[PDB]
Order: sequence, then structure tokens, then C-alpha cells
Amino acid sequence: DKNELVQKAKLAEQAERYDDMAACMKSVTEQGAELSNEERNLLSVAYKNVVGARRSAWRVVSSIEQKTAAAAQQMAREYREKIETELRDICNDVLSLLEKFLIPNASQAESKVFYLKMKGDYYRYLAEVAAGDDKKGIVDQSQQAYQEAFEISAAAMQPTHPIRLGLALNFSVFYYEILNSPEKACSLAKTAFDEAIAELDTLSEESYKDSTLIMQLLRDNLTLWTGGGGLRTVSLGAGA
Amino acid sequence: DKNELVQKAKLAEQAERYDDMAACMKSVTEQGAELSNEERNLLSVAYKNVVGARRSAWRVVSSIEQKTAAAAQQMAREYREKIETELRDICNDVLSLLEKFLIPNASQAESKVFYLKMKGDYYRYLAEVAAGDDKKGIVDQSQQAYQEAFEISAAAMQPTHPIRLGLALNFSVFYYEILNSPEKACSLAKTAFDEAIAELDTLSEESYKDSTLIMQLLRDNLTLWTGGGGLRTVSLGAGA
Repeated sequence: DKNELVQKAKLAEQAERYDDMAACMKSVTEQGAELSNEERNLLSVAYKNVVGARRSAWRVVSSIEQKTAAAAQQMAREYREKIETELRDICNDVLSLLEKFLIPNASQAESKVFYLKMKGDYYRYLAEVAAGDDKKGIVDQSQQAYQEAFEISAAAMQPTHPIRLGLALNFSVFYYEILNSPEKACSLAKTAFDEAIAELDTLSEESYKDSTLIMQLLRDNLTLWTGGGGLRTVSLGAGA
Repeated sequence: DKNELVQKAKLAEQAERYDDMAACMKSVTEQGAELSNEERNLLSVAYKNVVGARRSAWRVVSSIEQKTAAAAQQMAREYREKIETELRDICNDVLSLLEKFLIPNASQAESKVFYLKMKGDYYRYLAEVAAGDDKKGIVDQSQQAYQEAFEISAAAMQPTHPIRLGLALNFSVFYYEILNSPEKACSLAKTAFDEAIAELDTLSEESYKDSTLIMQLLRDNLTLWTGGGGLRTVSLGAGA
């Protein structure tokens, strides 16, 4: 049952068998009860590890398929298509769970934001390997989910809330990588980052560890996207 | 065919999909032709990654099953038994390939030593999780394979040969971990290590990188097995 599957998943996770962990939490979700915060995390972790495995493998084999003979074309296509199928299966599972169980059962504006972000992410993972007619609609589906989550969080969370900030991060990545719109991508991330700094007081010890990491990630992305970020060497003489 | 499967495995390996890599090389072996030195390595790598995954997972779940409730006993046993089954399947595959294809086809005393070491290893991996009646015979099968390899290498290789030294390493581990005979384990490793130093001239640039690593591993094990190894602080004043 619920408690057995969760303790099962905690074993799976400790043992780094994330496919087992995802299988556990898939079943948990399908009981139809709203996940806990522990259980939200467990599911979330499980599936990032699973899809992530496929996504890194895909990029390796794509880059090899780029970096090439016709013998070596034949092999790499047939393999990337294999990995692509695995990957889409994984994404379609999560996207299903989100549609049927997670987003409908989300009773708090936070949990809803997390699950809309998750949809946005998994549609973006599809967009990474989407081709032809399908890309159009899949990019919409990601943006549609991210934008829904974005506007909810804008109303519901403090600028320094790790979920809001994490959302801004992945949304700016969608805009940058998937949509190829850096004007938009950098403004999204910068405005979030600025707004968080403007309300550092509103940060509690509770989430000081996590908010300051996501801010560094936002800033990291930003300087990367804007060439060298306009940077020059600085001392504790920066302000006037 | 052979060349397609090998280039297939090189993709699999680059993409860290070692189950695919093992599957590739399993088929290669089963063509019935003696593997190359490239192909020996590919198979060997593929399966260490595969069994290694299971072995680390096993030890994690065993230690959790130790560190515990009866609820938590029920879950951990049923899971360790799952992993144990996976693991034995993997070992039985390799052990089969070694028996039917690799050791029979080994035409050079080196390749034979490598494949006898490999048998010794995979029987030792079984010994790690063996229980009851079976352990007896499985420990014999490991020692029988290691000893065969040992005596061949003693005649056929220089004391500084990485294969001889690597064999001494894993044999001393069998004696230590699986057999629980440290007198024997430390003498095996020390005598190998001493004998290599005694003939450092016989070391070529070809294998200088690898022989000096295995020697450090032998020595590492040795100081660990003999308490603190009799060590005190030393300077370039050590010799007389």
C-alpha cells in the first residue's frame, strides 16, 4: 500500500535504482490520493533521474551522429531513435500522471505551481527531441503549462520563494533553448533575480540555502546568455 | 555483424548504456571467433559496469536491512532477493561465455590468464551473495579459476606485468574478503609487490602508467589489512 511503496521507494532511491523508484511512486500517485510533500519530492526525484539518463545519452549520441561515414550514420540514427522512444515513453507517463492525478488533486496554490512547472518541464523534454509537425504543438504545451504556473506563483508566492525562482529558471531556459528567444529569456530571469534581491528581508532561514542557490543559477545563466554579462573585475568597492 | 556490433557498443559505452554494451559484446563473443584486445576490453568493461551496479545496490540494501522493525525486514529481504537474482543472472552469463567461448578460444597465455581471472572474479561476485550449501562450491570455483590463472601468469609474465599484478590484487581480495584468510591474503599481495619492485628495470613505458597504479592499490590494501601497516612518518631519509 501507500506506506509500503514509499518505504520501498526510499530503499530504491538509496540503492540508486531510480526506475524502481519511479515505478513505486507511479503506483502511489495512481491510488488517487493527493501526494504528500515528501511523496511529491520522491516522485519528482525518481523521474528526473529516469528521464535525465535518457536525455544525456541522447545528446551524446546526437553529437556523435553529428560529428561523423554512412555506416556510422546508419548505426547512430537507429540508436538515437531507440533512446528517443524510451524518453518519450517516460515523458508521456509523467504527463499522464500530472493530467489525471497531480494537477486535478493540487489543493494548494504551491502544489499546483509545482505540478504545472513539472508539466512545462516534461513537455520541454519532449521538445528537445521533437521533430516535424509535432514540435509546434509540443512547444505550445510546454509554454502553456509554464505560463499557467508562472501567473499563479506571481500572485501566490514571495519573489524569493524557491518554487517561484525555480520556475523562473526553467521558464527562461524554455525561452532560450526551446524557443530561441534570448531577449525574452534574459528579461524573464533578470526580472525574477532583481525582484528577489529587492525583497531579501522576506527570506527566512527555512529556505535561505535554496533561494540563494537558484539565484546564483539564474545569474550564471544570465552572464552566459549575455556574452560575458558586461562583467569586469570587482572589489568590495562596487556601490557608490 | 562483428564490426557493426562493436561500433554499436562504442556508442552504447559513450552513452553510458552498459546493459546495451554488454548485450552487444555478448553477441560478438557468441559468433565463436576469438575476441580482439579491443573487443576483450569492451566486453570486460561492459560487464563490470553491469554487475557493479547490482553489487553496490546489494551492499546498500544489505546494510539498511542490517541497520533496522519487522515491516522494514519484510521490504528489505524481498528487495535484496530481487537484486540478488539480477546479479546472479549477470554472473551466470559471463561465466557461460568464459566456459563456452573465451577460455577455450584463448590461444595466448596472456588472454587465457585474463579470462581465468575473469572467471575467478565472477565466481567471487557470486560468493558475495551466496548462502547455504551453495557457498562451499562457489568459493572453490573462484579459487580454482584464480589459482589456474595465477600459475600460468607466474610462468608466462614478468613480475611487473599489469595482468599478473592485477591478478595478484583480486586473488588477495578473494583470500581476504571471501575466504577470510588475511595471513594468506597479505603474503600474496606483498610477495607480488616486492617481486615487482625487485624488477622495476623490466618495466617499459608501454605499461608504466598501469603497473605503478596497481602497485599502489596492492600497497593500499596491504597497509589497511595490517592495521596501520607498521607505518611512521618518513622523509627522503628512509634507506640507510
